[PDB]
Amino acid sequence: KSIVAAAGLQAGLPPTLLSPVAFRGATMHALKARSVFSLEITGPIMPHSLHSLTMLLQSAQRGSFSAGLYTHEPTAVFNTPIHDLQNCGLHPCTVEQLTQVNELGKLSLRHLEMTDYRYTWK
Amino acid sequence: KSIVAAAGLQAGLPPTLLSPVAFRGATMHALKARSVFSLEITGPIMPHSLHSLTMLLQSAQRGSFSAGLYTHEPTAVFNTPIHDLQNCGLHPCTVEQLTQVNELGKLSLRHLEMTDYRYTWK
Amino acid sequence: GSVTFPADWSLKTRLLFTSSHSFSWADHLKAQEEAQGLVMQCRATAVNLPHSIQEPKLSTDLRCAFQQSLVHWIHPSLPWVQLFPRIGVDRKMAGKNTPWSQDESLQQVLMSEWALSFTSLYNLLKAKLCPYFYVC
Amino acid sequence: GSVTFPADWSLKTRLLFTSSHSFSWADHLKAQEEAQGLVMQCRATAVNLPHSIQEPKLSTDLRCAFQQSLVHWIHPSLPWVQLFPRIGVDRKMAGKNTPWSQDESLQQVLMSEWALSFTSLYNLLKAKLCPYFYVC
Repeated sequence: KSIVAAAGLQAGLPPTLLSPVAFRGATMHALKARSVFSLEITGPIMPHSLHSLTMLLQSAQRGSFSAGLYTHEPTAVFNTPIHDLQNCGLHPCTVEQLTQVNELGKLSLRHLEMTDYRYTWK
Repeated sequence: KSIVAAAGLQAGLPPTLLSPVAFRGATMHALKARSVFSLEITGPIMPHSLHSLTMLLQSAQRGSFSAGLYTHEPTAVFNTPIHDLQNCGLHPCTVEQLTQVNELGKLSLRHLEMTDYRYTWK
Repeated sequence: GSVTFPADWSLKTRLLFTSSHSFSWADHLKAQEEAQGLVMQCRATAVNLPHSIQEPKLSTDLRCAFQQSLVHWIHPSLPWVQLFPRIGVDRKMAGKNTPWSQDESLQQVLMSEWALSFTSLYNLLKAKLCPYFYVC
Repeated sequence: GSVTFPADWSLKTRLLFTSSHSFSWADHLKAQEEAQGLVMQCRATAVNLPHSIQEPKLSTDLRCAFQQSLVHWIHPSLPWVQLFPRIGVDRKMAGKNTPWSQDESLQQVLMSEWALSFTSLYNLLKAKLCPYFYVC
């Protein structure tokens, strides 16, 4: 009885659901991309989208680019460590990356740099 | 400037789009099925749905069932004759059926009967 | 008796199947069956059932194909407004909360989204990635 | 220099890529490329680009993969309301047409649809047909 606010601006509006695959009642959406060299992408960025974008830019930019990530703070603690996915609908490289052990704690990436096909995250 | 009504009950509502495959802005929906023997299915029925339902009921009912179709009248004239679809996302039998020559004119099916794996439409 | 019925391009609104045998197989679908049906529809999987089935209630393929056959896509998602029958339907459209009737910026936003969806649908149709679509 | 960066499970809101070379390949996408990207995303197609590309503007696979990577799914479809950031936003939520705030039957309808979508999403997750999903 406390998921939906009963007083304020967001009064009566049900919670938002995000997913990388379709579900009953889903609505296909797209992220806004705009190039200025620099490239800007805005919207709700999920980890698979970021990994796919890095994979594409690695080949497109010949393994040389820098990225500045703006994070939503109340979701930074999700990195807290906790310890057959072929049909989940993800690239095998993304599945391999996401099946790791959480190293960061209460902290999120703020700057990613790739030089000569080597990653040096900040 | 006449697609959207400017006065009445449907004032400002944009036209509805229906499709058998996903598109930008689509919302996945489902038809209501309820069994009473009899089976009732309600909602916007497109030809591929009807063909798939007949294909399923042929095996399930051992080639013996009868169907009563209620039609939307302002869309009955679409049967007027007019004269590589493997990736369209349809069953090959449905593609074969839909790639025929329109026999009906201004008329729609009102009763379909299948006895001993033979179709006698009314 | 012909093998197949002639193709009908009209839009039905209600179907009633009657048969001597039981239709109870298409009831109480499990969660796994519904999830598999949705995934199969989204991934365009073709299902070929055997010539005859004697135990429909124990056939997962039949129920998954049923759930797959009960799926379509509609652009405007307004759950409290009836949307399929748009011609000659005013009794069911009376007494509803429609903010777009008076506000104009909201109407422009809805129109822009509809235009984008229509353009995307036509582009899908052109590349033979969509058989047909209706505009009501 | 490590091969891969550590996995981040936080939700970013804006990304800015800078590079010496040109990003103009990811602009003026043709209709065919967008349609192919949407279809590829809906059908779970894996794209493996070569080790290096010297003419990105003439590579259809790269642009199709870009359009595929720019697709996600959100349940509530209200085009005139901001929906992703729900915690600590009120300047962007001020002065908007919200009929659900006062009317109660509409709120109940929205709640029922949300419950059905949540149940379907969990059922998809259980059968390993969906990696993860966020509830905000």
